[PDB]
Amino acid sequence: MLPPGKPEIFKCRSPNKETFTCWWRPGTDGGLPTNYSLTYHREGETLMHECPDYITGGPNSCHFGKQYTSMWRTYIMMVNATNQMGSSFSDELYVDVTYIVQPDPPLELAVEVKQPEDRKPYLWIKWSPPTLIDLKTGWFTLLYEIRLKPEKAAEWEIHFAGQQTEFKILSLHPGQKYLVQVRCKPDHGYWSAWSPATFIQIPSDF
Amino acid sequence: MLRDLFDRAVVLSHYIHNLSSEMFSEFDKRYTHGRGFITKAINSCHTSSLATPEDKEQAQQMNQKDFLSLIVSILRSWNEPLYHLVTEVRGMQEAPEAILSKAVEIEEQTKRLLERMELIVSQVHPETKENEIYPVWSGLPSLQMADEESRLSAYYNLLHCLRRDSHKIDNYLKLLKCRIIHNNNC
Ligand SMILES: [Cl-]
Ligand code: NA
Ligand code: NA
Ligand code: NA
Repeated sequence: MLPPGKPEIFKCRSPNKETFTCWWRPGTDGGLPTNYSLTYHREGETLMHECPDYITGGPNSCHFGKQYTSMWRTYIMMVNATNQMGSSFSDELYVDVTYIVQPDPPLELAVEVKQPEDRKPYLWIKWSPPTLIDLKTGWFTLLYEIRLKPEKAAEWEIHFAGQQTEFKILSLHPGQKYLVQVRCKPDHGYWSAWSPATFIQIPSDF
Repeated sequence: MLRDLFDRAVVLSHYIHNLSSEMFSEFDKRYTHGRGFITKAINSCHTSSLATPEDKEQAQQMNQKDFLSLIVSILRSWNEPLYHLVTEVRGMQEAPEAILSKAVEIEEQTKRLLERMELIVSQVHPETKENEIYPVWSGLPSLQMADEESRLSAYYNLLHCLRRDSHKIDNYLKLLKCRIIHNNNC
């Protein structure tokens, strides 16, 4: 017997400035929705559009593929929740892809001990960028950070790696085991999640 | 020495966008956090009428000489509003100090960036048209309004627009550096 409560578009993110996805949550204290319709328009146009892809971002999401996504242009969007008894519209959300960039974590983190001659030995860390990020044209710029800690230490040590995909760490405690992670952010935007940990035993001979 | 110029150009542009981004945040937190200023910011930028690439494909379709000339037009067009933003804010009795600071630095750095860009164009396209056509900003009376809601809105729009165009310029300079120096193998 109740129409839906007021839905809310609570997050949008772009992993690579080429596509983005937005997510909404149903309102509580209304009836159950049997449909949602997300519509929007863009700054400097009057045309109204509907969400082009309700499937790819999973539940309660709108995914905007490349032909629907551009930078430096505000999207003004709204989701309506409907059932047999009526309907409810979210507040309008003003979103610009330029400011919601958050990459996926880096890939293939690998770590190695290296012991050369008459030169300090080091821990050698390597990784790869997330896939589908266009770095080689300069469309996208990625920065990285590593953290590492042995078990039970109260603090992480953090090392800024700038744009490199490899890094050398010198001052490790001989015989200690380290958890190592890497994350990345655009030049302008949010940090990714930390990648899964890789583990490395630093040898006694150090 | 293209490689040094490009590197310095990109340092300046990335820095200018960071400052513009922080300026706009403080301005917004401080003066307009609670109202529909965002809704009034729609379609208000003086560089809007320029034909600018809006995604990577459009960027790739634009050839380098037009692309460089585009960056220069955008930057040249911001010299007037940055000059007036600094003049207006500085002449207030109770000017927000973190905000004024950033505006002064963006004003001076924008001149430096435009100097590097002129050197880059001279080095890479020595016999270009010496053509200046850029979009005119003419929003000074709005910044000067006595009506405070109208005034804060005109400022909001100016800082929103600066935050956008600085980001765009920084991103286009990064693309061109990769294109021109590294043949798109950055
Ligand atoms: Cl972040
Ligand atoms: Na996406
Ligand atoms: Na959906
Ligand atoms: Na696109």
